[PDB]
Amino acid sequence: IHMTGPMCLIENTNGRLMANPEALKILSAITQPMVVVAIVGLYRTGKSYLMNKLAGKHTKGIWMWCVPHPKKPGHILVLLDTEGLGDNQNDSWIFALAVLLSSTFVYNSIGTINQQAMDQLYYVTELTHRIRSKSSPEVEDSADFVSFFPDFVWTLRDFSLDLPLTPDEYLTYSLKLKKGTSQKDETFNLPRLCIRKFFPKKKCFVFDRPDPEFVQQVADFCSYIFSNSKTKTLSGGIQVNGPRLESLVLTYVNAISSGDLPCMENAVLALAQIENSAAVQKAIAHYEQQMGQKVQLPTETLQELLDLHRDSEREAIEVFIRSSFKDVDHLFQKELAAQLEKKRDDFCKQNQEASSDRCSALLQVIFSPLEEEVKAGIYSKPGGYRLFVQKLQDLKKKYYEEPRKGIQAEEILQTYLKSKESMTDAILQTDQTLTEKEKEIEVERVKAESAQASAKMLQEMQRKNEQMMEQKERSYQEHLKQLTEKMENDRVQLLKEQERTLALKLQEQEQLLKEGFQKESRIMKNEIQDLQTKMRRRKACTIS
Ligand SMILES: *C/C=C(\C)CC/C=C(\C)CCC=C(C)C
Repeated sequence: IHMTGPMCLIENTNGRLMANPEALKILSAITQPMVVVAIVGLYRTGKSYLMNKLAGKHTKGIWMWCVPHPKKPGHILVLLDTEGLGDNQNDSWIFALAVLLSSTFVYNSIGTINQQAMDQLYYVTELTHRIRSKSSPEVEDSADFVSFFPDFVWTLRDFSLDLPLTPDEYLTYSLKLKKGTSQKDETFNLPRLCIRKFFPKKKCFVFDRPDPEFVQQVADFCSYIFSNSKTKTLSGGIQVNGPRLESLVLTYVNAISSGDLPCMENAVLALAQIENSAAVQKAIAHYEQQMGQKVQLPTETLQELLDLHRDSEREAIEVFIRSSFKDVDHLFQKELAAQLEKKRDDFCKQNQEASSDRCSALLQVIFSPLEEEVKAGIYSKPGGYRLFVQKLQDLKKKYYEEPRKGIQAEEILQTYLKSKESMTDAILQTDQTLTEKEKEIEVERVKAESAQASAKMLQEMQRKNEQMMEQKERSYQEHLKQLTEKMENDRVQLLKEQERTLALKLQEQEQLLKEGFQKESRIMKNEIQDLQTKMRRRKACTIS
């Protein structure tokens, strides 16, 4: 994707914030990961020039300009521009939204970092009231800000002043706090503490008055943005692309419209709702496909059908596990298991009925010649019983010899062989070539054969009774095995992010202590203690 000019992403019309549904349409189509650079500043600050230079070349709100990334292959550079800041009831909301949506946050101001510049940057002192970190109900929620806030860049335009001092050390010294307790001191320290604690990284660029040395001060700012601005990522390594950014815009803007707080965790869970249900359908579609191309529905045994389900079920779970995240209480995985169980019971009852048709059909083919040779009285005769017993067994052999009958072959036949039991005993009793005590022996031999066969059917209806419950356990163990490995990867990734956060907090805490601010160091030490406790957490399995 390569838009020629910026399009309004969020409009500030009527005191309302609305996401331009056209802008979301373009976002949904972008599949590549995104580096989101937000350029923020009061109106007529010169942001439009940085916006055009990063791209490679109204009415209030946030404007978006997505061009391909110049120095990262296969990535999209998303430029966000705040239009109309300081002209005012939604100004602070636009500042907050630019923090939530960007991976690098560029604040642009004119002149130097004095009292007027800090007063104009009053939005940072309201982020505690505009942004929420955690969804769930003694440290502040804003202590989590540093773990997902963007890098901070403060560009100073028309910086007519001599630094020896680097632009970065100028920022560092400017953010040093004042000692004292009067409120001009607390007013002085509040935006500086906010910048130092909420953003993981700080950078400063100074620009002369606009020129070939204004052009390569700009060119070095762009190259720093191109080399150092990271992919927009949500907690858990989720790389934000088009549809995922659209998810964020909608969640945050709808939360503001409702009078609620845009909450980073709520946005992640709302996005997980979308992709997890899509993961379930992708999992099912893979199951149906690998199954329809692997089962021919007179299965020889039941275990042949259960093994095809088991192997198809394993891959479907693999599909879902790969495409899912934040499956709180495993609701979507349990939903996938329910649908896979429903599919398994449908393949089974269609399996047995394809067998109860292949065999019931071949009874009318094999045994109806004999059935109507009995009709014409062909066996009603001296010696007719032995001729009948012999031909019935030849037919029974021809029945067992047919290729693939299924799991119903014995039940269908033994039901028919007893359908004609009295018809056979009539042939036996009227045969005049047989002893009447040899008639005795044969009535015993037949009812022993019937009782033996009628017991092995009940023995098989038990073996299949228990193959089903047995496979129900491997299914469960397969879900358990794959979820366990998924939950460990997520924990290892969450721990990697928390160690990074722990290092940034420890660095800022003792820096505060070194500068002599025991109160602020004490607060940060509690944030560290709260974070180290959280790092020891392990998510549980919802079994019942
Ligand atoms: C550690 C996780 C456990 C013990 C739960 C794993 C089970 C599911 C997820 C549910 C899927 C399995 C069935 C519905 C039988």
